[PDB]
Amino acid sequence: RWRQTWSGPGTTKRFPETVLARCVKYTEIHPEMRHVDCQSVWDAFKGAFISKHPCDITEEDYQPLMKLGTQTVPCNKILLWSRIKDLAHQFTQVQRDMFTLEDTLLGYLADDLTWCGEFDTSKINYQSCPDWRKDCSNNPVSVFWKTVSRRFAEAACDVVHVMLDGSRSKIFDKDSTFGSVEVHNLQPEKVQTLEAWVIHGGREDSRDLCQDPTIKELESIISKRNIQFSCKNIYRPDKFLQCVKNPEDSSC
Ligand SMILES: O=c1c2ncn3c2ncn1[C@@H]1O[C@H](COP(=O)(O)OP(=O)(O)OCC2O[C@@H]3[C@H](O)C2O)[C@@H](O)[C@H]1O
Repeated sequence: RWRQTWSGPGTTKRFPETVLARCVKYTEIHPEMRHVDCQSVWDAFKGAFISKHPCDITEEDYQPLMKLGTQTVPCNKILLWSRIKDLAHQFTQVQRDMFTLEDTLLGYLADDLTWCGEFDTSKINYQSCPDWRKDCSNNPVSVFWKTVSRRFAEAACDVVHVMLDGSRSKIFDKDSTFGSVEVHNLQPEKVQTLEAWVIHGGREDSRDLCQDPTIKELESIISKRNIQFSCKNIYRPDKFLQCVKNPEDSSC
């Protein structure tokens, strides 16, 4: 108890109750998910990781949950993001111009949560969970997000948008979920353009970050997939959000 088994934070307190509650809330608000049996969803979620070694999780483990979580998303209004989720969420909340993964049942259920079990016992581990870096990448949380992010990217069509954090050292990071999963799962048959919005943090007079080497890398990767690339700087994210809320404004 002075040393834990794994290097990462343990399962979020009251995990089962939280997931169940989020599912009830989601299905009450969103009419197309109004029929989903939230007990069945919890049962499937549990089944993915309980009694399993938390370094031996596979995408197959989550297939029952994926099935129950089946959901149509407007394919042309998807917003992806990397390392900038708060702005992405504040943006979509104004008038639902776009949808992030957290606007789907499954993304909503898991957002900000951590979970894992133990091999050959049905107990949730509230003490520690595997860290992706130090322990193992095939852990319940990591495998969940890769699985759901892949399916989300596969559903996209027309123009897909991505918000990137321009204050980061690597504005586009090939090791992120966006860069390692979503970019490679957009379907060129369906997706016309990927448009990146590079969000400035250098506050109030800055460079053209669409010329950043990592952005040029992203452009190259997506161009070679037969998808067009566009990029825009958002210099003042505060002004941006205000203009979204009230486009009837002088600077907007
Ligand atoms: O929606 C989430 C999400 N919500 C919560 N999380 C998500 N990860 C990926 N996604 C999807 O991938 C990207 C973001 O992942 P990232 O590039 O690793 O950013 P990031 O590096 O900010 O993501 C950190 C992060 O936070 C958890 C997940 O455990 C994880 O790796 C988005 O486009 C989403 O569609």
